[PDB]
Amino acid sequence: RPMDTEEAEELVRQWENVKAEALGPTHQVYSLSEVLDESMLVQWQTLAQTAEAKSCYWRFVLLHLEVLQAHIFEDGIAGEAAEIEALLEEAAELVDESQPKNAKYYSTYKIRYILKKQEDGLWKFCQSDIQIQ
Amino acid sequence: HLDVMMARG
Repeated sequence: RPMDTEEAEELVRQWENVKAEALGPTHQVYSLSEVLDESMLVQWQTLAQTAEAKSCYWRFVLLHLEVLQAHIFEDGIAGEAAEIEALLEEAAELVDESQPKNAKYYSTYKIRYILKKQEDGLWKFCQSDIQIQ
Repeated sequence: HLDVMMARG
């Protein structure tokens, strides 16, 4: 069955805020563990540590976020999982100082997230797959 | 090295 559209929106925007914080200048790598687990957590966690190691950071402007589809699979006492398909329109700037100019992008892309509810009532993003447009 | 597009997701 379908998940509430605003609840998927709030999950994806907390993820996007945490991504901005972890990849940002303050380098809140710990905060990734609030929203991510498993392979997605490992990937973004190594990206955050690499960025902080090379003294680069990221600035974001999230122009549009829209939940295209959202489903929840309450698989009994084994836990629950969910799948969210969202279209992101976002601009970003990598502040690196070993180059004369900072690299920027503006991208509209679809992304599917697979999340799993932990046994504490909280949701955590576990896997993701982009299709860029 | 790092590329700016690594932060989409």
